[PDB]
Amino acid sequence: STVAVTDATFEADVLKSSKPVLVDFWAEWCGPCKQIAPALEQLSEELADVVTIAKVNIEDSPTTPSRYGVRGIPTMMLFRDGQMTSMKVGAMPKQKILEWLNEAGVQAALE
Repeated sequence: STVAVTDATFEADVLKSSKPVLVDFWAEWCGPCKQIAPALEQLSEELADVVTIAKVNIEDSPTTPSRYGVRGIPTMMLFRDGQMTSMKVGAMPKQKILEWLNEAGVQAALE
């Protein structure tokens, strides 16, 4: 299952994580956000012990999206050792997100 992260818990759940985190920015009023919501509960379990998948609600926790320049939702951002390394805007098939995390993982290993 996915980790629900707030402004108060973001630095402990995400920036101090010992693993890549996929942070998903959403709002209860966005439709695409509800379209990809099942896909990320599947990736949460498929990628357990490899990638944490976090959900941040931009209406309850405004500071974290402000700090990273979110302009639309869904916005998915990958974090690695406290730093934001990549992002994807808009709804996206489950397999495109895997391809993106595979290439994020390859690129991080070669730097």
